[PDB]
Amino acid sequence: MPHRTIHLFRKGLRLHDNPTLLAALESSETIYPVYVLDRRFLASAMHIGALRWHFLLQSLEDLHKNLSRLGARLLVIQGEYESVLRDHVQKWNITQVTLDAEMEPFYKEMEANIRRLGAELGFEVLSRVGHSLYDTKRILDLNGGSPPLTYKRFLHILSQLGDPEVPVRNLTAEDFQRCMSPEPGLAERYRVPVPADLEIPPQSLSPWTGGETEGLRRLEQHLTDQSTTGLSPYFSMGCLSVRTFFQRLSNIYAQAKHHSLPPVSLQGQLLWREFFYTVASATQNFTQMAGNPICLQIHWDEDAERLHKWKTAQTGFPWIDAIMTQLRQEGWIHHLARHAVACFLTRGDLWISWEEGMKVFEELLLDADYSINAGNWMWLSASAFFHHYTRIFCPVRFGKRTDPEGQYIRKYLPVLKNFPTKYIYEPWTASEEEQRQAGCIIGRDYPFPMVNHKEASDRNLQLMRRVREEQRGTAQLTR
Ligand SMILES: Cc1cc2nc3c(=O)[nH]c(=O)nc-3n(C[C@H](O)[C@H](O)[C@H](O)COP(=O)(O)OP(=O)(O)OC[C@H]3O[C@@H](n4cnc5c(N)ncnc54)[C@H](O)[C@@H]3O)c2cc1C
Ligand SMILES: [Mg+2]
Repeated sequence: MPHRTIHLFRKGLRLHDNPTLLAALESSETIYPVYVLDRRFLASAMHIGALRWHFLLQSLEDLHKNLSRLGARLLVIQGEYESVLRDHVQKWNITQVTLDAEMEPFYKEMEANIRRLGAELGFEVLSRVGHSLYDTKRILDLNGGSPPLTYKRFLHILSQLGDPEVPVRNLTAEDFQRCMSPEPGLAERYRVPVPADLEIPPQSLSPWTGGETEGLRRLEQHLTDQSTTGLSPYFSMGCLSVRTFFQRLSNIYAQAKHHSLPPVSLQGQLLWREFFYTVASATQNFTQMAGNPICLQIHWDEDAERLHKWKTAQTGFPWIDAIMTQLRQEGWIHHLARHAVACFLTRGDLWISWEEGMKVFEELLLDADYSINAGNWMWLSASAFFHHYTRIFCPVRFGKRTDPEGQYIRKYLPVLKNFPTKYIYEPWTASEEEQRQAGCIIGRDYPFPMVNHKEASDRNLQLMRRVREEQRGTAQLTR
């Protein structure tokens, strides 16, 4: 097998079900498994908070450990991807560059640029899809060329397509004997960087640890303990294959003689992911409002202070602030916690663009996912997909049903930990003497509520009603 190959990890930070890396190994005599840490590209294309960096560095360290166990290595190269490639195609006499075929426009532009560079430097470019359950083009083809815009129509198309794609085989030590992974000269240049190298606090205090190893452990541990799986960061980073997880769930359904539906329900979660991936792959301007053909055009308020309070857990609604605090401190929050804060920010209370919430979630979520994040933010703002706009989450009462003593609030907002339960969700209703007894003066130690919920939601309902009465055709696209 003739090629000398660089495999570029972008997502797909895993050795199981990695079709591109497998294709690289099967076509090559020499391989350099590379992660390019390109601060300029990342600065131009995304927003990445400290917890996300920690999770990435952990996933890269794990990939390096796992590659090393097979007699290979991970090479982390810090630089601009085009200049890195020009240098190392020369250094290593590269004839093929492989990379996962991601659907995100910034990854597609990178891929386009690498293919142009290949035509110039003399390397072929090979990419395989490892991020989706289905061949997205086949879904579009069955739907007439456009993406299904409802989950119902999506499931109808999938029922014509059949089963998802199956995972490819695991990589073996024998793969790296047939296709050698040479130790480059100056191999210290290619170490996974430590947090200090990224100007980031050295201690990761998120209960999540990145990497394929932990993703697989969690995956197997969830199937043993059985609250959701908590696997989203691993799917978003590609430490875990959705095709592998889907098939694992099919295996359980098979061993239960088709009598266990909880694995089927969980497969449905992956199908929601596929739904948004499919819409996102074929919709112009998917991650913004303007120019987005499925998105209601809503004159959201430009109020950076309102956004600032929401982002920094200073809304004065403890349920909202506790959730935003968990997001900031841990990088993951439950699906319905995301509903609560996203509705509050957008159609419910603050009337701030879903684009701004999306960007905050992008910075803070370990599982930040281009397609999922935008699709769900359009959903939670009733900009597309969701149409029950008279239903607004109550930032006080929703948590009361869930957690009447406010243990979650007391955990994430310790300033409120001594508030009697009758005030824990609305501490501004306590008398000043009760505030003094709790050791927490509202407006000083914890803010007053930034809006009157009833007034704000009343006003926003009227605005949303006008939008939907005027933009009927756009609303109907996703109904
Ligand atoms: C405003 C908002 C923003 C969101 N942003 C993201 C994001 O950036 N990344 C992300 O992975 N999820 C996002 N979600 C979806 C959802 O909240 C998370 O996928 C889920 O909380 C992850 O927890 P889990 O892995 O335990 O999920 P499980 O219930 O165990 O689901 C298994 C997997 O299915 C997928 N999935 C589950 N729910 C959804 C959904 N509603 N839409 C699409 N895929 C889904 C995820 O890959 C998840 O890991 C967002 C939801 C909202 C409302
Ligand atoms: Mg679930």
